[PDB]
Amino acid sequence: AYSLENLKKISNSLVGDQLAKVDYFLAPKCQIFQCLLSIEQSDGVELKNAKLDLLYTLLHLEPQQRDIVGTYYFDIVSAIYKSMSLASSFTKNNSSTNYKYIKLLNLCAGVYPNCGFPDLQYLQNGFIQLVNHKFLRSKCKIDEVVTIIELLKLFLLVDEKYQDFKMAESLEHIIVKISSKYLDQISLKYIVRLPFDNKGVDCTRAIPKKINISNMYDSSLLSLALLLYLRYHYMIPGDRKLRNDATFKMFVLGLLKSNDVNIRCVALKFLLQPYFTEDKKWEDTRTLEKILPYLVKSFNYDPLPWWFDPFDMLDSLIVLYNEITPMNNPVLTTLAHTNVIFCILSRFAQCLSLPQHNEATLKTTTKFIKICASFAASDEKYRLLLLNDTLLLNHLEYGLESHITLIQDFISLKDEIKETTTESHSMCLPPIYDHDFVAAWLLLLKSFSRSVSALRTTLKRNKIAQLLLQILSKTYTLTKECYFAGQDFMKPEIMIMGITLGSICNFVVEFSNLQSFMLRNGIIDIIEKMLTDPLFNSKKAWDDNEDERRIALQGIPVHEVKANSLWVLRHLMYNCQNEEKFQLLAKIPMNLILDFINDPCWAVQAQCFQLLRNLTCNSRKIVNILLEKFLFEFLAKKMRLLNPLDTQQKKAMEGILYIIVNLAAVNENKKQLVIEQDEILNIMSEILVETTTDSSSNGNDSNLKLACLWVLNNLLTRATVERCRKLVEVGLYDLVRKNITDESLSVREKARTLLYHMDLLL
Amino acid sequence: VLLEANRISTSLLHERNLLPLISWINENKKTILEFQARLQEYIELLKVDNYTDAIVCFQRFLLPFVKSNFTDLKLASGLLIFIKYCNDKKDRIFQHFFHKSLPRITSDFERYLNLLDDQRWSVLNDLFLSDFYSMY
Amino acid sequence: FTYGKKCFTKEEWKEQVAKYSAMGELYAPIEPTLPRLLLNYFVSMAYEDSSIRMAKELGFIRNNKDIAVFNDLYKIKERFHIKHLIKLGRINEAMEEINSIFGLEVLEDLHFKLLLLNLIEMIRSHHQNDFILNLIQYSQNKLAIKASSSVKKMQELELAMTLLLFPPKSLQNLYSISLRSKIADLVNEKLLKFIHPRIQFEISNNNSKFPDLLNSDKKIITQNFTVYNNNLVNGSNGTKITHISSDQPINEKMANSVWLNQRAATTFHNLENKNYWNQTSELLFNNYYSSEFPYEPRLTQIMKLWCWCENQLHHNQIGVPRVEN
Amino acid sequence: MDDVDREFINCLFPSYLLQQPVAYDLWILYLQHRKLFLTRKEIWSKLMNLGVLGTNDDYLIQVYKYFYPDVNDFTLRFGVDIYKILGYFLPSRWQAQPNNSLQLSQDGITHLQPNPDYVDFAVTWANKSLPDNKLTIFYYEIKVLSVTSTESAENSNIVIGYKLVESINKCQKYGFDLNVFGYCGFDGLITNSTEQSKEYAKPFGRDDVIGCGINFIDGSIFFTKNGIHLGNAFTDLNDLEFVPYVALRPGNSIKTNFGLNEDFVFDIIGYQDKWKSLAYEHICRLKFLLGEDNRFIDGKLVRPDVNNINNLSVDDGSLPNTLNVMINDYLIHEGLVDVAKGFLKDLQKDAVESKDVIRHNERQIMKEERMVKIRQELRCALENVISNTRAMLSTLLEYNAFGSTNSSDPRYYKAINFDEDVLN
Amino acid sequence: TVCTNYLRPRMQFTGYQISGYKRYQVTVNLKTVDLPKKDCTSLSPHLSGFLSIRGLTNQHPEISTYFEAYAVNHKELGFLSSSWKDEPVLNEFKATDQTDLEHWINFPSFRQLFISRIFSQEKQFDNYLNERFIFMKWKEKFLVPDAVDGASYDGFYYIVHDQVTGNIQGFYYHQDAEKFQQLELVPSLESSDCSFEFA
Repeated sequence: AYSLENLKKISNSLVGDQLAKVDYFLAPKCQIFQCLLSIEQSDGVELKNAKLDLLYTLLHLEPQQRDIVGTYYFDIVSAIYKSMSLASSFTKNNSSTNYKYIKLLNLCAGVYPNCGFPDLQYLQNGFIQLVNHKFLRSKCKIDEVVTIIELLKLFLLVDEKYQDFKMAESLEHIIVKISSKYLDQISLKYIVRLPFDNKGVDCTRAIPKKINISNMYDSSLLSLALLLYLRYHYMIPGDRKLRNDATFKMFVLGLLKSNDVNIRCVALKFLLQPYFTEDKKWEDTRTLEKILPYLVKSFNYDPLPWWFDPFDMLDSLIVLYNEITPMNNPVLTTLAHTNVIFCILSRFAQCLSLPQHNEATLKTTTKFIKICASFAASDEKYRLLLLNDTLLLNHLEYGLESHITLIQDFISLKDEIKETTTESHSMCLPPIYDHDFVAAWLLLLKSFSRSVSALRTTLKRNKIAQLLLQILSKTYTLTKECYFAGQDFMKPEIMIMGITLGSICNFVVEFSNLQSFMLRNGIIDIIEKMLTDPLFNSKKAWDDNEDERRIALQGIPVHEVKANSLWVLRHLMYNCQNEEKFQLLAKIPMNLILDFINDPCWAVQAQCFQLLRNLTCNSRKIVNILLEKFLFEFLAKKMRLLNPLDTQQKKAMEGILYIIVNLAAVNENKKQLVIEQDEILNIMSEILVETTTDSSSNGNDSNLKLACLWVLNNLLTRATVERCRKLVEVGLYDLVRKNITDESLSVREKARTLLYHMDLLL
Repeated sequence: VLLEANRISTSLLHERNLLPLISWINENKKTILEFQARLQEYIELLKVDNYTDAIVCFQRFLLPFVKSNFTDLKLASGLLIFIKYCNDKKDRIFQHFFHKSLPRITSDFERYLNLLDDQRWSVLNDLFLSDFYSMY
Repeated sequence: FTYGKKCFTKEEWKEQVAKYSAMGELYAPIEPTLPRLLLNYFVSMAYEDSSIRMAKELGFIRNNKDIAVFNDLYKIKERFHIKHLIKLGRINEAMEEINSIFGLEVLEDLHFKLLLLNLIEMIRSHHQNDFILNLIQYSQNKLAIKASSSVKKMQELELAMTLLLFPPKSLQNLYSISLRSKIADLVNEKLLKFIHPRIQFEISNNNSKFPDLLNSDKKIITQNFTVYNNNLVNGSNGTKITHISSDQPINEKMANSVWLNQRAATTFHNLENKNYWNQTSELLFNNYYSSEFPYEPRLTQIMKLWCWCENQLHHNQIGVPRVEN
Repeated sequence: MDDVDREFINCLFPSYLLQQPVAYDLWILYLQHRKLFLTRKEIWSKLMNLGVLGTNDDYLIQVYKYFYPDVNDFTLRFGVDIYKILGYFLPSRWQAQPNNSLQLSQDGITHLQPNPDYVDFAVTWANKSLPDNKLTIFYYEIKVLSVTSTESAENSNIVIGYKLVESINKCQKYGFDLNVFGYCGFDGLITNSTEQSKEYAKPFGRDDVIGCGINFIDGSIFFTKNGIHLGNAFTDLNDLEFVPYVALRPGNSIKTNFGLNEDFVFDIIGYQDKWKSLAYEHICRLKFLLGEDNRFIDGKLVRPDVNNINNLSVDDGSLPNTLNVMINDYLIHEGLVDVAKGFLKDLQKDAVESKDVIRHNERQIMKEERMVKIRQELRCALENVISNTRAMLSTLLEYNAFGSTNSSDPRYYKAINFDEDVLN
Repeated sequence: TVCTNYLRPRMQFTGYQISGYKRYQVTVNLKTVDLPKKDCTSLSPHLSGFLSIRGLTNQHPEISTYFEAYAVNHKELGFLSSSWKDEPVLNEFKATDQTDLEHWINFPSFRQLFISRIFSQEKQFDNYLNERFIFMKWKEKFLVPDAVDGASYDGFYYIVHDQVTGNIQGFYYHQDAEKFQQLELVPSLESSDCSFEFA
């Protein structure tokens, strides 16, 4: 606890011995800390190094030793973050001291990450200055290079939820100044069908020879610089960027075949980021075809960096081509043609049936379940292929029952748990260890439920429906009664609810057996309870008792549940008589539906409008109820505000147009009422004018054209002649006549028959 | 009588948990019970923290038995070290629900366990019983 | 009693050699690449005088200052000193020297072997009852926790203790002196692998004229050790799909993590259980060349290969004349 | 042998072959026909002026291209019949059949299609065969580029693979016989599977690229599709000579690649390097005198009953001692006496049986110094190890030698390029 | 994914099926419809619905079955059965080429559109959705309410559809039948749009 002679001996008597290390944390010897981590801006440069070495040695404990020592360890770590004055003088300290301090900081962030580190900007400034001054001018020393390596490693770990420009510039300069030494190793011979160095064609299916980096420091620097540059560069404007260059792209493709695993992983990440970020890049199947073999080959290397995850990228690619262009998945075809789909399915089956599980195996199984759900998203082939097993459904029910049992056990023991866990963890409680597993199972079930054949022959069980209802009720009750666990415990369960409502909304549709089952067991009551909660319906008020609940659950995103609730209600009223209509309206009155009409989420608006359509769909009474419940300019304003270039917004627009269609058929009075209003006629005129040459406004769509033509058809004894003449005067005869030349047979036939009827009546 | 002595020895092995009054096996084999009995004495003495007598008996009664069997001596010597480690609401709530453990506020030896199972008493008594029966 | 397939004569073998001996010259009957091999061997085994003289002979030495720079760069003196200390028997001093000259990173497995060798050294020194108690205390304090990580380490522990309680076979082996030399060679190779990257950087960054004697530039090397396995996700299996072969629910076949509350403030990613795939694949081809076969005296492995080739020729009834002198 | 020669070699022959112990023969061929012969582009231009780089021109014009990186521009913007002459004995082209039954481009590579004016299969095989005792890996590729427009958008009528060299009516009628190892492209079946192994792969289609490789260490034939490697198809096929073999129906057509002037798609070099690394790991993971060979009698070699002939190893310390003796003798032979004296001093210092090495070395040094003094006042046993190691590796490759008492164990000696790997 | 005027999700069809000398009643109710507009690789059915018939054998007055349907678009779904893939889902639609040609030729629209000549000229076709006629195949899967009377349904239909009027013609085919059993359907009329969407 004194001069260097003592500290060096203590350090040399503390290497690899956990017993003395954990003994130093006991009361008689804790006095060493009062001198060890109280480092002023004095006392030589050897003393600082010795103290930092001693701190690094002491804090090196295996996890069970950490459990033995207790909270004093984390108190020491917090004191390291908050009461050490070396980050501020980073530019003034000696290089070796900086290296040792950064290594200590890396260990501290790796052992106890939740504790806040308040001095990042000093380190960013020091890093930028150091690299921009010393490194790029080649007047560098060994410790400075290693310090840059450590700083990059530390910066990589940050969560992140003007100096950015300087950091991006420094990183790109690093990348160029290190890679320029190796560009002359690129080689690629190819044959193109119709001198050299033209580079006319690079769609040749082959990639250059491997590129090997001899220097290890160069390997580390290149890898970490590429990773962090990937983190920053898209928020930086300008032209002639690094990502868009051709020689660099060839360099990275060559790097794919290297030996360093980190190099291969970072090359894969750099090459695959544009698909998720850049737009229209998804129509570049050649690059995916020439890349995918290495992404597949990456599953086999044992020591993998923590920032790499082949499962997640493969799942993201599959989800991208499922979501944007279904019925054609180049990843799925490329995988199925080359036996790897079967290997994945077999490994899923093997992992599902191990004799003994633990945490790691549970996570692996969760990943496999998610990827298998991704396969069966938009292809009946894999749906039936997975369902030919006749053993998945048992495991599905087992997992759902396990989660239900855990939730029941928690809700039963609510009072005792709250009483014994309110002083230390008042609103900070970990989530249940089962959330991801049941989430993956629910995704798989939702993917299965899209095929009507499966809904009618192999998913025609009652246990599934009962379990779904139980999960919904239990999760909402847990939200209601146990709001003392904060957001960290609450967010996963709300996610589960959002997934399960969407999985239900397929079972409840018509021409499915289980609709009567769900109606008998009362989904409407549960949805009615959820729709009046002030946590969901934002046009209500909280009582005097719920203030703690509101402040505990203020910052949680809840719109999937609202959208799926309205979705289920829509599916409940698809092609049904007036008895069920009036029953549901007796339970849920019109006020709630009209209250969900101005939500700031577009999906909620779309689902509300579609439900309104299906509600007024062939009903002479509910149209009167809706008309009384308000008048028309709201619909015109909605159609004017909504952007037809957006999928959900386009769905909302189609919903409103068909609401007008249903509105203009109840009686002649309604027909004249909708004829009288003039703005909507202007929207129809703006819709119909768009053609192949002019596809700017409203995107030149055919469904909207058919909807407008249907509106016009529904508008048809002298009053009818007057309306016909008014439509002719407003500029509709010319529009329908010019529609005869469109590119889709449906609108052509509808236009010709409408024109004939109009002329015949006129 | 044969049966009386057999029952007394079996009870002393089973009911009581002490090896003495096994002197017959100690002085009459002349034809693996001796080595097993000596090893059981060693382990029984080492179960209590006594060491010096354990070292003496190891050097005295197990040293000559090295030519035939060697692995069991290795296991015994390893136990001589590993004995100190092999043998012996909120936390229950956290373990059952979240699979997490709070810090305490302070601010694969399967072979060795097999060498300490109490079934060794039963198997040793069984071996003595079988030898005594087949020898009379 | 006779080979049978092909018994080369002396002239036939000489002709066979001269058929391909001409290829040595145009890759770098003389061998133009042997002086570099001699220098590599002299440096790797920490032979200071031989390395100095051989480097001087090739033109890399021009005065005493370059001698000092070479000896500092390749750490010949310190590695020789550590090797000599370990060989002599004094080992705690070897650990102190390693910690001082190089750093704690060299030891923060080889430390377990060093502690064992210390135990055998003190046992051997004692032979020239409380002594046993003191050694049991020492071992229980220092080696037990390290040995509790695998199985073979345990076997080392009870081998040591059976030797200790002894006043045989496979024990005179561990009581022999050559163990010291094997340990010293292991430490030497470990130190070379530890300090290679600094040598590379100093040769590259500085415009030095010294040669890289390890892993010449026209190759590739790395410090990691990776494994490639084919019994995993690949397209090498048939078009056949297995199926579930169990019925027990997963929850019936199933702690250690710690829950911490925090105290703008920056937080870091939690790496708790992110290598799950590696630990899970174990329940369902490695880069030895580049990562582990630049770090030996090249002449040693050439001799190994020559011996293996002669034996392989003998097994297959092909007879060739040997090498005499 | 300037770097220009190395560039010519690297430009001419396939890349993955130069890294095997067959490159010696290729260097021999080039040295024999040497008379015909940044700066990399200059050498490429010299090759193009008289050689093979350029343009078959009626409807399907082809042109060859090299990639060329502009390093200076990058740092500025972002900174702060020949093979007939050479005698190339590996296969390089298809063989035109005597009967006018199939049309192939003048190159024999660019386009192959059965003759329409001439249903029975039209079959052919490569021009050269594969010697079984020279290579370690061979690999060629095909790209189908037309389908009968009837089978499917993903189904062909091609049989591609190898044929065992020395009937053909069976090949014409069915597609194969007992001597063909191939990958049928209409049903996805391995030729002559007949072992319940009908689960190998799916049939290929319109733009698929297929490689048919043979590995001589395992003795196996495998196939790859579109880059991904399907597993071994046939096993235990050593000591046989094969030839590339194709069979087409009158609708299909293919384009071949043997690796001379185009890059592969599979990355064969990595697959070869894995085997090379495995072999290297397998190999390398008084009583020290090299006296006269005792097993010579009457001039003819006789063998003993002992299992091994070289008992040197690093466990007993015999190998380091023999190596030290050899190094000292080499040093003595070629000048360098002060280096030998320093080596003796270091050997003395390190040691605390090696005394025999010290005594022998000092005796040799004293003898050499005495001879030098006599020579002044009057007015190699180590190269042999490298030479003999190269010769024995060549011999083991020439006569097919067993792995270890079995004709199925891998023959690891094949995956060693001694000069390019061990000495450099 | 496109639906046309007369293939809307809820659109009825009525007519007759002529077997022997008798003709039984028929009724088709569409349930789900979607047809690709571009390259198609997935195996999701293009159409699905009900095929309730009545007036069959006396064992039951009426039987209802659920059927799935694939349209022909001259790419990867050509006229013959050779051009189709080999999948367990599609293998119920496949028969020999000669019988496919003989069945196709009896339609007075397949002729007006025009052995290997048809395959050769198929590739010239373009934008099947902008055509007067659409060809497709229907196959039964199971019984509607049961999920029985001696009537087999292991054959498939040969539907042709006229877009401007809505007419549906076609022949039934199975190995053990009279090989010519035909059916004709009419639109059988509608001013409202109750629509759903799978999630």
